[PDB]
Amino acid sequence: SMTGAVCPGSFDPVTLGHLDVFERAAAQFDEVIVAVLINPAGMFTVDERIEMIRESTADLPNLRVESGQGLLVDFVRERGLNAIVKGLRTGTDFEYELQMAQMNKHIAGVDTFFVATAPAYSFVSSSLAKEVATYGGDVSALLPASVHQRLLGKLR
Amino acid sequence: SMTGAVCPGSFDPVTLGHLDVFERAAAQFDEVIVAVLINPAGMFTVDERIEMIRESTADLPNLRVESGQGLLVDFVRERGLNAIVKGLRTGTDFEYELQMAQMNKHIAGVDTFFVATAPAYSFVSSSLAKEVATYGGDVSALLPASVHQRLLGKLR
Amino acid sequence: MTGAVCPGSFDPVTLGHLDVFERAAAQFDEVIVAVLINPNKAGMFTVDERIEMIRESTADLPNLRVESGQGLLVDFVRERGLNAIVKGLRTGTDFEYELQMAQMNKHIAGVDTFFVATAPAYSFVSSSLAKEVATYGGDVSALLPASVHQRLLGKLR
Amino acid sequence: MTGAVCPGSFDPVTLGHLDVFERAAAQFDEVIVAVLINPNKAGMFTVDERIEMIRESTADLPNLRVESGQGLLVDFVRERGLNAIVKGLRTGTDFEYELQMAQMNKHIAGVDTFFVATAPAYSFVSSSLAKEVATYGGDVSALLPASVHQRLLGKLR
Amino acid sequence: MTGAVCPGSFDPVTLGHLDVFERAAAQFDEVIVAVLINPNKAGMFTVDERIEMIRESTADLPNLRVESGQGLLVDFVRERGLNAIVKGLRTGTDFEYELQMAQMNKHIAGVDTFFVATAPAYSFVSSSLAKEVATYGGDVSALLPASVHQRLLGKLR
Amino acid sequence: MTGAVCPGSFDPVTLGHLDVFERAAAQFDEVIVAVLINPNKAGMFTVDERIEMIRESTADLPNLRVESGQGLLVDFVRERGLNAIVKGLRTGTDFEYELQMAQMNKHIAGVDTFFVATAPAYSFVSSSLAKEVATYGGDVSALLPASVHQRLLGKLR
Ligand SMILES: O=C(O)c1ccccc1C(=O)c1ccc(Cl)c([N+](=O)[O-])c1
Ligand SMILES: O=C(O)c1ccccc1C(=O)c1ccc(Cl)c([N+](=O)[O-])c1
Ligand SMILES: O=C(O)c1ccccc1C(=O)c1ccc(Cl)c([N+](=O)[O-])c1
Ligand SMILES: O=C(O)c1ccccc1C(=O)c1ccc(Cl)c([N+](=O)[O-])c1
Repeated sequence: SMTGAVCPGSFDPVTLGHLDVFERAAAQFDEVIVAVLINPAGMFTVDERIEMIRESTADLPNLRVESGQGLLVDFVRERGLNAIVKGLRTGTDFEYELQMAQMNKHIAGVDTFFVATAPAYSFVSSSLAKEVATYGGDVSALLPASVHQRLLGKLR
Repeated sequence: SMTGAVCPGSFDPVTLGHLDVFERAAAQFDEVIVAVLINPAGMFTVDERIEMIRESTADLPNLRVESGQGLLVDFVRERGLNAIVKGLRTGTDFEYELQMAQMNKHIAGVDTFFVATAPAYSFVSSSLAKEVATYGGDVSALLPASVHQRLLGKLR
Repeated sequence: MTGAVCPGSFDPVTLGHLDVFERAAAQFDEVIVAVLINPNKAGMFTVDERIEMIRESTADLPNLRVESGQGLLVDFVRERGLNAIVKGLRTGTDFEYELQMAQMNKHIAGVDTFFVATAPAYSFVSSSLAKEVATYGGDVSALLPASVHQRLLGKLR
Repeated sequence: MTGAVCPGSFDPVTLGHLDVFERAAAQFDEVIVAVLINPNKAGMFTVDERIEMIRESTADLPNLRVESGQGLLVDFVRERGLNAIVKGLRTGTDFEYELQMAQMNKHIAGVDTFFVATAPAYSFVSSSLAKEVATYGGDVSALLPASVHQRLLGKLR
Repeated sequence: MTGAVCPGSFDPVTLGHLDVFERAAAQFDEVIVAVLINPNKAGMFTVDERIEMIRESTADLPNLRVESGQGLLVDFVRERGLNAIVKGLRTGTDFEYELQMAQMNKHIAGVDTFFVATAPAYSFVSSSLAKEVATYGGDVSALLPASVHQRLLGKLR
Repeated sequence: MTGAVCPGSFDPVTLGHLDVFERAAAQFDEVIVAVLINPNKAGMFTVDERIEMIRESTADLPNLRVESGQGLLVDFVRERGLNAIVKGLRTGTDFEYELQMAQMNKHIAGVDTFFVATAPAYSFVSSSLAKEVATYGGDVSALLPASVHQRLLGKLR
């Protein structure tokens, strides 16, 4: 009766699409850990990204956020878990991710569960949101309230 | 601490690919129910299919098998659950299934978790196994031992 | 004057279809919605029923009209002095079978096909899936036009 | 020494199919076109007719022969002392369904499958789409082998 | 009255691109080819050069004009009193990445995108692949617009 | 005599690559494995190292030889009196970027490309993913040829 999953990504910044995945993971596993990737060139620092996710998931009691580095399967196994949950928008997303999933299962016995993203956000990604905002487009309805204002300031 | 998922399909007959999904589901949820579809023209009767799955999952203590009919989301919700787990082989599998997943979430709040099939069975399906066996090809390594002998008798 | 044909079986018309109609009507001087009469496979609604449901939902599009069609689509298109088809695409897989036919239509009759990307909210709906779910009791009121939902429940009973 | 089988129902053979035959014949010492018949569902054309259309279009390929068969393709191939199959592909879609059979065929009989990207001009023309379009009067005269076109119109009338 | 913008970097324009321009020009009263420049990364050709190659290949399309721009495409489109974009697609792959931008563009500015399946003969020739192949001496003389080919060889040498 | 070229960077060669080599060597009279020298992007192993690893793993294929290549692939192929390329495909997405290049190669030089479906067991392996996983400590001994694994661990240290 002690199930759990890791939700990995760069989350730079977290989108409503990502939040939806976290909420859906947290509804089906006893414990969910969001793993924010540290990579040796982002718009937000790892601490900022972690902050934004915490503010948006405060209503999820069984969820926590941490930074991670190195092999994802090492992160997962060091926390006593062996499941990863990720959202997918399209069939080519699946193709990219299936390779990694099968590799992760092979080298460390860690399984991967995919969820279809909510339809209203089939077209949102952190990068497209950032690009559009940079050139003055309105992305307020695609980012959580926590994120949107902080994104404004970053470009200002 | 009471999580659970439904694994649906026709399973006519169950393959090593399907068994792999069941095992992977049973490792990550407290309760797993395999739902064998009843449809008003199969090679195996629903009771036969149920039998074959039970024989192959006897080492999975938190798994049970039932027949189901009608809307899948009704089956799931009547058992107090709200998650479906299905395997995917390819990106077009994803496309087909994403539609159904989003519809199921919309009409009944039931979520769907997909897993990538084990690589060794990327090409197995119940139908191709049956077709090849019908024309005399050897499909013994693709079906569980329970199924293979029973499939022989069915064509004999 | 410019123009396009929006073909389909529309049995029944979905909110996704309506989105396509509106986008076409916004960009072409005239739009004809062509409702396929399939003499082999009949569906849930008669073609007259399908036409009235579409007309109800497109009452505010003065440059769009609705007609039944039969047989080769590119003949229907050409006979009306047009040579463009507008269709929705929900995903990459829609693009695939649709692509072959688009190529065929261009080659056999010089008729162009324009695809538009479905609105995200209704991307998973299809006439077939809406009917299947409704038949077995599911709630599809948010996925179907007002012109359709109540009529749909009636045919099921 | 080397050899490949090019299988299909070829009902009728298309320009795409012929492209594949030519490319296979260029790269293997011998090529057998296998016309695979379903003994249960008669197609548009009889086996004799399918073979004659293919032979008429491949008269310039001296290392190619045409034979019919049924049942497991890998048995047809191995009975000829071969163990390669050559087929065309147009899309990622095609590759996905063909990959399954190719992997199965390798698994059960050790038979390899080589895929080739078909020439783009006529790749979209499948046997079924051509028949469908021709059935409803579409002009497919430029889209099919000369050995096929009028024979196809003859059947339809 | 009606109008569409056909956007791209066109570095260089391809036969595929030109197919799209022609089809857009056939179905809309006016068409603007938008040559969108990255003010940070200079391509192979300058803006003047990109425009000249396009104009040379579209001299027979009287309702088409060519203009450069930068930044958000939807701003370029709306500043011209338009709200449609026309682009080509070759694969389900293309449609998937373009669907994202199309949906974003509809969301932020109400601008529609119409996709057309490009003519199959030359669909595989992208600007980048042509440049790559030409850079290493591959014969691309039959695969590119006459306004482009020797200009491209000139740049590479 | 028949023949084909199996091109790649093979940095390092995988069990998937070896499967392709073996299948090619079984069906063509001669096979040349062409190891790309990329003067811009250097990799983990030198080309001489890559060649010796492949030679070790193909020691029992007498009709296969291994050579370095640079520049346009179809020149390498033609210069050796061949006009066929054999490559592996793992999925529908591999088919997509590979398809464009296959078309290009056929058009600019008349060189055919044959694709073979990867064996299922190793479908998720790629040189890049194997290196990435190995760098960060993961266990890839079952995914790589004997000629490679120990040498790989050496370069990482
Ligand atoms: O898993 C890998 O292949 C990998 C290997 C090297 C570096 C990154 C990763 C990686 O995939 C990864 C992605 C996200 C996160 Cl959150 C983490 N993490 O924190 O451990 C890792
Ligand atoms: O869910 C649907 O859309 C549906 C509607 C009508 C009939 C079948 C289904 C269906 O998808 C389904 C599939 C498998 C199983 Cl195991 C069940 N089931 O037992 O409930 C249903
Ligand atoms: O074009 C075809 O291939 C075809 C040939 C026979 C019958 C149907 C069609 C066809 O695709 C088609 C589809 C929708 C409509 Cl709405 C019409 N129509 O009204 O003419 C035709
Ligand atoms: O063909 C190209 O497009 C190309 C042009 C420049 C440089 C590389 C290539 C290329 O694709 C290629 C790839 C692998 C090998 Cl192994 C070779 N080769 O050895 O000649 C070439």
